Parts: sequence; C-alpha cells; structure tokens
Amino acid sequence: ADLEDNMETLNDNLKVIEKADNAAQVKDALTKMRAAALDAQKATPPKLEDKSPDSPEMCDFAAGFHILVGQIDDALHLANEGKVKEAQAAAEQLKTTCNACHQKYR
Ligand code: HEM
Ligand SMILES: CC(=O)Nc1cc2cccnc2c2ncccc12
Ligand code: NI
Ligand code: NI
Repeated sequence: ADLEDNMETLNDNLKVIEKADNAAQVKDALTKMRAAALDAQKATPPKLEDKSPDSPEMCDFAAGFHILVGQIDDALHLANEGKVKEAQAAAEQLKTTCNACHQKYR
C-alpha cells in the first residue's frame, strides 16, 4: 500500500482503540497498525523525494517507525494480558511519536 493508505489505516485504528470496549478489539487494531507502520517505513515521503537512502533524513524517517512499532508492541503486550484501559493509555502516548514525525516530514 502507499504512504497515504498506511496513514489512513494508522489513523482509523487509533480511533477504533479510543472507542474500543474490550481487549480483543484493541489487540486487533494494534496488529493492523503494526502492519501499516512497517509498510510505511518502506515508502519515500514526498518531502524527502530527492534524498539518498543513506541520508540522515531518510534514516531518521525510517527510525521514526522503528520507535512507533516498538510502542505498538508495548500496547499489544498489555492488550494481550487483557489490561484494556492501560492498553488504551499506551495507545494515546503513540500520538507524540506521530506528531514528532509529522513536524519534520509531513
Ligand atoms: C500512530 C501515529 C500516526 C498517526 C495517527 C498518523 C496519521 C496521519 C494522517 C491522518 C495523515 C494524513 C494523510 C493524508 O494526507 O492523506 C498522515 C500523513 C503522514 N504521516 Fe503519519 N501518522 C502517524 C505516524 C507517523 C509517523 C511515525 C511518521 C514518520 C515516521 C509519519 C509520517 C507521515 C508522513 C510523511 C505523512 C504525509 C502524507 C503524504 O504526504 O502522502 N506518520 N499521518
Ligand atoms: C538508514 C536508513 O534509513 N535507510 C533507509 C531508509 C529508508 C526510508 C524509506 C525508504 N527506504 C529506505 C531505505 N531503503 C533502502 C535502504 C535503506 C533505507
Ligand atoms: Ni506498500
Ligand atoms: Ni527503501
């Protein structure tokens, strides 16, 4: 999928988690988000069109998603243990990683 799709996926399922009622729904949402983040990590964003894959920006862009997956994994651990409310808390905290990347490269 392309960068925009992956970000829609990211956005939707974060809402799904905010709304969500029980553990299984949160776990499902995060798993889709995981997939998306990993896919987005492959894409070259428009603002980095002309930069070499080796460039600090490209590397820092890729690194952004490595952080994000790391955090989704944190939330999945919780969701997995059925700790729904703090799974949601973990998911909230993702938002800072999203905005941080958006300020640089969106
Ligand atoms: C879970 C946290 C995140 C959320 C909720 C999120 C949400 C969004 C949304 C709503 C858009 C607008 C899409 C559009 O214009 O069609 C977007 C775009 C974008 N996001 Fe994220 N995002 C997240 C994480 C990240 C991270 C970590 C990065 C960098 C590593 C990133 C990089 C970008 C870029 C470069 C765009 C521009 C879209 C384009 O020009 O095609 N996002 N994101
Ligand atoms: C250090 C780093 O960020 N490398 C790369 C970062 C990348 C970020 C978006 C898309 N592709 C890459 C990429 N592709 C091939 C080889 C390396 C990279
Ligand atoms: Ni793709
Ligand atoms: Ni690449």
